[PDB]
Amino acid sequence: TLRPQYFKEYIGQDKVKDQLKIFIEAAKLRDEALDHTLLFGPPGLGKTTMAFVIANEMGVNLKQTSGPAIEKAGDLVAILNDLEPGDILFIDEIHRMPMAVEEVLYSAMEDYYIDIMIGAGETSRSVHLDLPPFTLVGATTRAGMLSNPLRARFGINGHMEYYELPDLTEIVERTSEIFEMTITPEAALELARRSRGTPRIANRLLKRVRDYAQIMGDGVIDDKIADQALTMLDVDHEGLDYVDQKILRTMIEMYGGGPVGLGTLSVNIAEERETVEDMYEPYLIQKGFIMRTRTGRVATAKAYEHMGYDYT
Amino acid sequence: TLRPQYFKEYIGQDKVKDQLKIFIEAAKLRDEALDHTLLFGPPGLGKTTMAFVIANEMGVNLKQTSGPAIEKAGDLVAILNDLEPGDILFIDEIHRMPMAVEEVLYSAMEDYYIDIMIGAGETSRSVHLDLPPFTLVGATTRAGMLSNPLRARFGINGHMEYYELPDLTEIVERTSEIFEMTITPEAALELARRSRGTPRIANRLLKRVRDYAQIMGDGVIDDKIADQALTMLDVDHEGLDYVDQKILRTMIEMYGGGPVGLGTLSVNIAEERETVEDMYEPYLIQKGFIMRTRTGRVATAKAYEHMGYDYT
Amino acid sequence: TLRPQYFKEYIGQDKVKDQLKIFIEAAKLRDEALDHTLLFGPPGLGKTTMAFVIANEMGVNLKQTSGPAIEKAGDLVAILNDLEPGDILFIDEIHRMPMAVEEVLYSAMEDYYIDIMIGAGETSRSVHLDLPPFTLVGATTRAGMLSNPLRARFGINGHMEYYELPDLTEIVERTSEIFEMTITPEAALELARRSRGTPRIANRLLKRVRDYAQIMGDGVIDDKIADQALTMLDVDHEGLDYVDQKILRTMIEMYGGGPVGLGTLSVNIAEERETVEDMYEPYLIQKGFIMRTRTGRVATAKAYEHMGYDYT
Amino acid sequence: TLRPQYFKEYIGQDKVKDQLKIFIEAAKLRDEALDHTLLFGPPGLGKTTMAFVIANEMGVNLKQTSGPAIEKAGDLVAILNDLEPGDILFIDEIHRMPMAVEEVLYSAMEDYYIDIMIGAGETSRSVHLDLPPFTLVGATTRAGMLSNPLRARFGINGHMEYYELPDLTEIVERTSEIFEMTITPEAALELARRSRGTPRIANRLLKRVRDYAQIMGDGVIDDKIADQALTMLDVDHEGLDYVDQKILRTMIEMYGGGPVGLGTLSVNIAEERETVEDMYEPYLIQKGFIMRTRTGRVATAKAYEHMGYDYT
Amino acid sequence: TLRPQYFKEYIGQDKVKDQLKIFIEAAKLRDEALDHTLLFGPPGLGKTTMAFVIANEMGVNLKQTSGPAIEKAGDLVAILNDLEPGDILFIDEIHRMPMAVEEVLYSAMEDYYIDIMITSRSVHLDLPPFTLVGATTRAGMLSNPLRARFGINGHMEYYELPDLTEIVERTSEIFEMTITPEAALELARRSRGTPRIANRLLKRVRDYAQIMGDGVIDDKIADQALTMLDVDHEGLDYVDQKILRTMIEMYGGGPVGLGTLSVNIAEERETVEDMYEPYLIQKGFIMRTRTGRVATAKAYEHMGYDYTR
Amino acid sequence: TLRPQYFKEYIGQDKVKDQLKIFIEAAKLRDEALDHTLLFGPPGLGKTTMAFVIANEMGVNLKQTSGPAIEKAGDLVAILNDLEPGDILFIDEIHRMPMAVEEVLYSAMEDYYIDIMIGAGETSRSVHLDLPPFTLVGATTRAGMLSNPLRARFGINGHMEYYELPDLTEIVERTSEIFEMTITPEAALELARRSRGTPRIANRLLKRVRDYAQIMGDGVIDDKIADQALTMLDVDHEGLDYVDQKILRTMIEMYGGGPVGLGTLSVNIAEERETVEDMYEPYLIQKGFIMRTRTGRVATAKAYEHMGYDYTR
Amino acid sequence: SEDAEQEAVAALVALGYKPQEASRMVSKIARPDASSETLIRDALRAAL
DNA sequence: CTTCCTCGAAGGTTC
DNA sequence: GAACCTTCGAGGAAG
Ligand SMILES: Nc1ncnc2c1ncn2[C@@H]1O[C@H](COP(=O)(O)OP(=O)(O)OP(O)(O)=S)[C@@H](O)[C@H]1O
Ligand SMILES: Nc1ncnc2c1ncn2[C@@H]1O[C@H](COP(=O)(O)OP(=O)(O)OP(O)(O)=S)[C@@H](O)[C@H]1O
Ligand SMILES: Nc1ncnc2c1ncn2[C@@H]1O[C@H](COP(=O)(O)OP(=O)(O)OP(O)(O)=S)[C@@H](O)[C@H]1O
Ligand SMILES: [Mg+2]
Ligand SMILES: [Mg+2]
Ligand SMILES: [Mg+2]
Ligand SMILES: [Mg+2]
Ligand SMILES: [Mg+2]
Repeated sequence: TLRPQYFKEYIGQDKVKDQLKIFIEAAKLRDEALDHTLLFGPPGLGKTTMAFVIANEMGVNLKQTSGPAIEKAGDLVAILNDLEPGDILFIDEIHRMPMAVEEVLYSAMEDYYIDIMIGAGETSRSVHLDLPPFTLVGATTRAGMLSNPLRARFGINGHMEYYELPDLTEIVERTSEIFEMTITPEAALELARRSRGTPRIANRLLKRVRDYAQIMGDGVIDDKIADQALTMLDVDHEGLDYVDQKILRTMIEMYGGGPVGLGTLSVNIAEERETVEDMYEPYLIQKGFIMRTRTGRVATAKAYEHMGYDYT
Repeated sequence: TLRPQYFKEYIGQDKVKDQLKIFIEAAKLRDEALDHTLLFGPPGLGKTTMAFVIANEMGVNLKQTSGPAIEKAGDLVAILNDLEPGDILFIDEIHRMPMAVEEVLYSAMEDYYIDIMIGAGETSRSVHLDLPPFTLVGATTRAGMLSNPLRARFGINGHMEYYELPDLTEIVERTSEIFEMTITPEAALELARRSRGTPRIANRLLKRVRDYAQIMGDGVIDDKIADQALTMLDVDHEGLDYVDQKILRTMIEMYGGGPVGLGTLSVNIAEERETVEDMYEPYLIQKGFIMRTRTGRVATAKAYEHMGYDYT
Repeated sequence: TLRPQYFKEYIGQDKVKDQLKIFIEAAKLRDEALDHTLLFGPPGLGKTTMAFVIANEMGVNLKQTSGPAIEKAGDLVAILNDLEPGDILFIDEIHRMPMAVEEVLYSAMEDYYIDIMIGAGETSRSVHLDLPPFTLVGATTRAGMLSNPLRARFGINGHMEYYELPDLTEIVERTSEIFEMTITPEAALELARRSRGTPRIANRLLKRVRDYAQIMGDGVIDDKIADQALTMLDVDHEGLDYVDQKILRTMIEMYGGGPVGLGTLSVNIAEERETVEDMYEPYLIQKGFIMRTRTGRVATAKAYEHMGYDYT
Repeated sequence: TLRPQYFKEYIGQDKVKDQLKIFIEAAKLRDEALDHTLLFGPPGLGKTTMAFVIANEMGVNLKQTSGPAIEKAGDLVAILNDLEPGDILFIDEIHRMPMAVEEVLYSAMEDYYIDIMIGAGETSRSVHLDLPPFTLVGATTRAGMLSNPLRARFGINGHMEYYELPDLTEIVERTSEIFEMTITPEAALELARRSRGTPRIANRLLKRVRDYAQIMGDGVIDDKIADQALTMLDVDHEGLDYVDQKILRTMIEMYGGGPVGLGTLSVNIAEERETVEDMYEPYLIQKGFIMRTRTGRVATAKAYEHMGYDYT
Repeated sequence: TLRPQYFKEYIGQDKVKDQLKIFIEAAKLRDEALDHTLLFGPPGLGKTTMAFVIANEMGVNLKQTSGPAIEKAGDLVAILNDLEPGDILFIDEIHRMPMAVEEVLYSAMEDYYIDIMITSRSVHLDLPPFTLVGATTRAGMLSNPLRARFGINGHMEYYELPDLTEIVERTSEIFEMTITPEAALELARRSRGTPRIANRLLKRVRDYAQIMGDGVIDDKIADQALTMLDVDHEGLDYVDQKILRTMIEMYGGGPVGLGTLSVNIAEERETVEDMYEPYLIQKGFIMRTRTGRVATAKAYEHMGYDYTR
Repeated sequence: TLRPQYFKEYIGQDKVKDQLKIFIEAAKLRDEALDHTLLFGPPGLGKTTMAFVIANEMGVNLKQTSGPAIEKAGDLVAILNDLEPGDILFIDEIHRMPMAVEEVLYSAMEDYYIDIMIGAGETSRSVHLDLPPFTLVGATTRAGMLSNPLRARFGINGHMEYYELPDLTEIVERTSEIFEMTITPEAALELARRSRGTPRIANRLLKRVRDYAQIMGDGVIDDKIADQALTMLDVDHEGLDYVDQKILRTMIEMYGGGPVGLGTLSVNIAEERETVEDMYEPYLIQKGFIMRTRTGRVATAKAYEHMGYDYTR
Repeated sequence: SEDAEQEAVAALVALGYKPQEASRMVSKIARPDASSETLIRDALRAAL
C-alpha cells in the first residue's frame, strides 16, 4: 500500500518518530490512553498518514471524521456518544470547525464531560455526559486558526519538516516496488532532486515517468528515459518551471541582478502581482536563488551559475 | 452534431493532445482510470470538447456540473453517489466553488471515500462512504486562482492556446462541411482571420454568413459576400468587438491613453471586472493593442492609428 | 392594442429590424427554429414588443416570464417542460435570475436536454429530459452584468437605440389616432421633442395632455395648449424631468458643478443609484448635459446656460 | 486532586486571592449571598479552578452550565427557575450566549425577577417571576465581547495575572506528588523556568519528562534525566521552542537585526504569516526579545547575548 | 430603597428633570395623558429609575414588560388589550422587539386603534388614552417611523462631582454606614461619573471597613481600601495605568497601532478597544490619529513624566 | 382632527395639488375613474393625508390597508370584491407587497378582471372574475425597488416636497387655533424655521412650547416666551440639537475638519455607532454641513460659518 | 354541478387557499346551483 | 441580519 | 522617486 502502516515503514521525520515512540511505549506500560496530539505543518509532508500509524501502534480502532463534516454542535455530541474506552478520534482539517463547536471541546478534552440541555421543553435542565478515556488526534495545515485555549489543551505537538535527498530517494524506490517498475538508482536520485522535498510531488512525477516509459520505452526507468520524460514535463534539474526560469532570467538580463521592485518585475513577465509573491517566489527564496532586500530583490550567485551567466 | 468526438477529429492543441495520448493509452493497458486532470486557459478554446473526447476514448460516461452550481456539501455528496465505476466528472469554473465545499473533495480525490453525517436528532450518525473509481476534470482560467491543497492533488496539467490561421481555416472548412454549404478558400481565410482566434466565434459568424448568402445571395460564400455580411455586423476589419472598440476609445479620450487601472476602467465602461480581465484584455495584450506598465494599462500607437486619433 | 404586431408596423430600429428580417426568413426556408436572440438597451425602447413581433413573424406561440419570478430550478423545469416544438420563450430581466437557475439553461440552450437531481436522503437519483426545439429570447437593461458563460450562448444580438424626431412624430400621431385625439403637426412635433426620445414616455405625456385640453380647450391639442400643459407637468422644453432638474441643480449649487460620483449624488437626492445610471445618466450624456471625467461627472456649459447659471 | 479545593491549596494570585477572602468573610458576617463575580484573563491561569474554590469557601452547591449550551431564552429561564436560596450559578465561556439572551439577565441580576409571557389568546399575560437570592459567577477570556450593560452589573472583577518562578516551582512539586514521582528541587526549578509562567504548561512538561524518565531512565527525575529529556524536547533554558530560536537566528544573521517585515521573515523560515504572528511572535515581544517599530521587527540587545552573538 | 421615588429625591439630570416637571405639571392641568416618552443614553445613568418616577408623579399604576419577552404580535395585542384609560405602559430594552411588532405599534401610538386578523376574521380594537414609555441604549436601532411618533425625548448626561458626593452619602445612610464628607468625595472622583459605579465602590469599601477596621469609613480606611482595589485618584485601573506607561516609555508617546499595543501588554485587541480606550479618550489622555494613537500632555503630567514635544 | 379634508385646506404641495385637481375634474367630466396614482417622497410629508383628500374630492368611499398586511392573493381579490364602482383602494408601503401578489395585481389594474387557468395543458379551462372599475392609489418611500411592469401600469406620479417657511408657518398658525392658544406671527416663524421642513415636527415643537408658555408664563406664545422655550430645549436656530452641535464642534476643534472615521467620532461624543449614522448624520448631510469620503466624514465650509470658526482650505 | 363546485374549489385553491379550508369555504355556501363565477365570487367575499 | 475581514488608500522612512 | 512597511477606514459575504 502507498501509505506506510507502521513506524518501521515510515521513512524520515526522525524528530517526530523518536518522540512518539517514547510516549506511545510509556502509555502502554501504564495501560492508559495516549495524550491528545496535534499534527501540523506544510502541505503533503505526511500528517494524515502519521495519524493512522499512531492508531496501528496503539492497537485500537480508529474513528474518523473531519472539520467540515461537523456543521453544528449537535453533530459533535452525537460522535462523542459513540466513543468506547480507549478509542482514538481523528479529526482532519480541524481548523474548519466553527467556533461555536470548538468551544465545546474545551470541557471534553480536559475533564471528559459535556453540558447538555435536556427535557420536554416544559421542564428542561442541564445534565452532564460523562465520556470514557479517549485520545483526540488533530491534523491541520495552519495552527494559527485554532483559538489559543484549544492549542493549549493538546499534550503532544508534532511539527513536520521537509525531507532530505537521502530519505526522499528511498520513498521513490519504495513506490517503484509497489508499481512493479524497475528503476535505476541514478534515476531515483534525479526524480528526488526535482521533487521540492515533498513526498506527494515525488509520487506524481514517478507516475508520469512510469506512463511514458511503458508507452515508448522498454518498461524500465533507465537514466536515458528519465531525462527524456522530465524534458517533456518541462521540469528543470532544480525543479524550476518555465515561469521560474523566466523570473530569474529577466532579473539577470534586464536589471543586472537587481535590486528590482515586485511591481516592476511583475509587469515585465506578464504575471499577476500576488500570484508571483505567493505561488512562485517562496520556493526561490528558500532555495537561495533570490534574496529580498530593503531596496528590492536581488538574484544571488547561485542563480548566475545555474543559468550560466557570469557573476560580477 | 458539430462537436468533435475523437482525437483524430480534434484539430490543433497538438501539445495537449500528444501528452493525453500517452497518458490515456498507458491507462488502458492497466485496468484503471486516468488521473485527475486540470485544464486551464482562455475561455471558448475548446476545453469542454476535450472532456467529451477523453470520455469517448476511455469508453465511459461523462457527467457535467459547475462550481457555482454547488452551494452545500449535500449537493456534492449526491453527485458523487451517482457515478459509475470509471465515470468522468467535469467541473467547470472549479475555482469559484466554495471553500467549505472544496475541502470535501480532498478525501474523495486522494482516497475515494467521504466522511458524512446522516440523519437528524437521535438518528444523527457519521457514515464512511466508499466511492468507486472516477476521474475529475476541472477547468479554470489561471492556475494561480486555486488553493495550494487543491492544486497539489491534480495529477495532469494542460495549457490551451489560441488557434492560428491555418487551423481556424480548417475548422471553418469543416464546419461549412457539416452544413451542406460551399465556401471558397478566400472566404474561409477571411472569416478565420476575423474570428479572434476562437473556434466558438468562427462557428457563430459562419452561421450568420450562411443565412445572408442564402437570402441576399446565391447560396455560395465568396469574399464579396463575407465582407458584406461581416460589414453588416459590428465585426471590424480585424475582429475587434464593439466592447473592444469601446475600451480603446474610452482610454484614449477619457484617460488620455493612460495609465489607468482595470478596476477604475471597468466601472467607467459599466462592464464586470472579471469579463474584461478574462475575455477581452488578454487578446488586446497578445496582439499589441494595449500595453501593460507598472502603473497600469497603456494604449499603444497601434491603437491610436486603428481608432484614427493622433498619437501626440 | 397600441403596440405593433408586424415589422410592417414596427417603426424605427432599422438595423435590428433589418437584421432579424434576414434571419427570420432564412430560418423558414430551412424549416428550423430561430437561434437564441438577446435584446438589450435602455428601458422602454421596445424590447418586449420586438418579442411579440418575432413570434408573429415566425407564427409561433409566445410564453412569458421574468428573472425575479423564477426562484428555483424546479420552477424553470416546469416551464421548459410545458413547451411545444418551435415555441418561443421570452425571459425579461434575464440578468437577475439566480446562479442556480442558469445551470439548467446552459444544457437546454446548447443541446435541448437537462439533468435534474431528484430525491433526498436515501433517495438520490437524476432524470434526463429531452426538450423539443425552442428559441430563447432574453431582454435586459444592463448587458455588462450578464454572466460571461451565459452571454456566449446567444447567437444573435440586438442593440436597441434612441429614436429620432422623424420616427417619434409618426408614433405620437399613431397613438393619437388610437385614442381618437386630434393633434396638429406642430403639437405632435413638440411632444416628440420633449418626450426624451422614448416611446413609453411619449405615450404617458399624450394621455396627460388630453386631460388638459379637455378643460383648457375644446379637446384639440394645439401647439399653444400643449406648451401650457407641458409646463404644468414640470417637463422642460429639453425633456428634462423633475429628477433631471434636481440632479443638475444640486451639482451646481452644492458642488460647483462637480466632479461628483454617481453614489455621492444619489445620497443627497432620494433616488437609487441604479435608476440614475439606468434611466437618467445615459440620456444626459448623449444630449451633452453631463460629461464624464477621471473624478466623475461635471455639468457642461450647455447645462449651465440652459439651467440659467453662469458657467465656470 | 489535581485542582486545588480551598484557598489554603491555591498558590499565587495574591491580589485576586487576597481580595476574594475579604469579600467572602464580610458576606458571611451579614449572612447574605455573595455579590456577582466575573473572572477573566489569559488561558490556563486558574479561572475555572477559582470558581469551584469560591463555592467550597462559601459552603454551597455549585450549579454548572456553559455559554455554548444555552441557545434560546427558554433554556436560561428554565435554569433560573431551578435555583434555590443561596445557590451559585457558574457559566463558563459566558461570551458565547446570544445577545438576545444576555438581555434577559439584566433584570435578573439587579432586581431578581424576569418578565415572562404566559397563557394564550385572551388568556395571554405578562407576569413577574421572582428569583431567590443567588450569586452568578462567570469566566471568560474575551471580556470585551460582553455587552456594556452586563459588565456593569458584576460587582466583583477578578483579572488574573501570570505566576512567578517560586510559585511555579511549588506547583510542579505538588503535581509530582499526585503522580508517584520523586523530583529533585533543582529539576523542579529547571522546568518551572521554562513554563512561560503558566501552570498548565508546567504540568505538561512534567508529564513529558515523566514518560522519558520511566522509558529512557530509572523512573526518577534528577538533574541528569531532566537535562536529557529537555534536550530531546528541544526547549531552550529560556523556554524558546525550536522555531522560536530559528526566528532570532535568521533575523540576526541575514538581516543584521532588522528592521524587517513580517512577510519577509515568514518566507525565510518557510512558515506562514498567520502562524508567526499568532503563535510565536507574542511571547518573544512580551519577554523583550523582539521590538515592533514603524520600520519592522528588530532584535533587542537581550536577544544578542542569549543566542551568543556580538551586539555591534 | 436604592431607587428614588420622586423628583425631590432624584439628584442631578437638571436638564431632563426640569423639562419633565413642566410637561407633567401641564398635563395634569389639562387632565390629559402625557405624550409618549423615549429615554436613551449611556448605561447606568438612571433611565429605568426615571420611568418609575414619572408614573408616581402622574399618579398612575405602571404596566411593565420588556422587548425580549414580546416575541409575536399576539403577545402585544394581549398586553395592550388590558390597558385602561390613563395607564402607563413601560417597555424596557425596546430595541429588541421584532419588526412584526413595531409595525403594530405605529397605529396604536398615533391612532389609538389596531386591526388584527383573528374562522378567519378581522377584529377592530379601539384603545383608550394611554402613555407609552421606552428606554434603550441603542436609539439608532429603532425604525425611523417609530422615533418620529415619540413626543418627548430625554437624553441622559453624566453627573458632576457635587452630585455624586451627595449620592454616596445618601446610599451610606441606607446601609447605615457612617462616612465623612472628605471620604465621600474621594469615592466620587473615582466613580467615572456613573451612579452605579459609585455604589459599587461603596459596597466594596464597606466590606473592607467591616473586616479590616471598626466598621466606620474615615479618611484613613478609605485611603487603605482604595489602595487594595488599586484605583487611581483619576479613576484609572491597574491596566489603564499600564497602557499609558507602556506608550510613554516604549514608544515615546506614539503613534502606535492598536495591534502592536495590545500584544505588548498581553491584552486582547477587542478588550483594549471596547473596554479600556473609551474612558481614556473621553478624559483626553489619548487621541486617535491617522497613523495611530498618541498620549497627550495630560497623560504625562498625571503619570509623572517630563513632557517633550 | 389635525388633518385637512379638502384641497381648499391642504396647505402647500402646490405642484402635485395642481396636477391632481385638473385630472380629477377631467375624469369627472367623463364616466371614468381616476388613473392609478403613485406618491413619492420622504416620510411625514402628508402622503396619507393626501389619500383621504383624493377620496373626498372624488366623492367615493375609501378602503385603507398596507402592504405588510397582504399575505395572500385571496386577500387582494376579496378586498377588491368589496369595492363598489369607482371605489378607491389605498395601499401604503406598496413596495413591501410579496412578489406572488404583484403578478396578480397587473390583471386588476390593466384589465379590471382576473382569469385563472387550470389543467395539465392537454385538458384545460379558465374561470373569469369580473371586477368593478376602481382606482389604486399607492404610497411608497422607495421608488427604485418597484419592478418595471408595475411601474408601467401607474399613470400618475406625484413628487412630494419639503414645505417652505411661508407655508410651514401657516401650518403652525392653523394648529395653534385648534388649541386655545394665541400665537404671534413672528413667533410662529421662529418655530417653522426650526421644524426641519416637516409638518409633524412643527406640531411636536408647538406642543412643547405650549406646555412651557402655560406653566412658566401667562398661556400666550409671544416672541419673548418663544425665545425662552426655544432656550430650555437646546434646538439651535438652524434646528440643530445639542448633540448635533457637539458633533460639528468636535470635528472642527479636534480633527481640523477631518477626515475622521465613524468609530473615532462616536467614542468622542460617547454615542453608539448606530445612533450617529442613523439619527444625527442624515440631516447634517442634507443641510450640507458634512460629507462622506472613503477616508471618513469631513466638515464643509458651510459648517464653519455656522458654528463661527475661521476656515482655510 | 360538480364541475362548478370543483371549479370554485379549484379556482379558490389557485388563489392560495388551502384545499381543506377552500373546500369548507365553498362547501359552506348554501346554493350549489349557482354559476362557478358566483360561487367563487361569493366565497371570496365571505373570506373578508 | 450580523460578524468578520479584506480590499484600497496614505502617511512616513530610506537609499 | 522607487520601494517597504504600518495603519486606518469603509464594504460585503459567510455565517
Ligand atoms: N514518510 C512517508 N513515506 C512514504 N510515503 C509518504 C510519507 N509521507 C507521506 N507519504 C505519502 O505522501 C502522500 C501524501 O501524504 P499525506 O499524509 O496525505 O499528506 P498530508 O499531510 O495529508 O497533506 P495535507 O492533508 O494536504 S496537509 C501519500 O501518498 C502518502 O502515502
Ligand atoms: N478543435 C476543434 N475542432 C472543431 N471544433 C472545435 C474545436 N475546438 C472547439 N470547437 C468548437 O467549439 C464549440 C464548443 O466549445 P467548447 O468546447 O465549449 O469550448 P469551451 O471552453 O467549453 O467554451 P465555454 O464553455 O463557453 S468556457 C463547438 O462548436 C465545437 O465544434
Ligand atoms: N399639508 C398639510 N397640512 C396640514 N397638516 C399636514 C399636512 N401634511 C402633513 N400634515 C400633518 O402631518 C401628519 C402626518 O401626515 P402623514 O400623512 O402621516 O405623513 P406620512 O407621509 O403618512 O408619514 P408616514 O406615513 O409615517 S411615511 C398629519 O397628521 C398632519 O397633521
Ligand atoms: Mg491529509
Ligand atoms: Mg463547456
Ligand atoms: Mg476554564
Ligand atoms: Mg434599566
Ligand atoms: Mg404618515
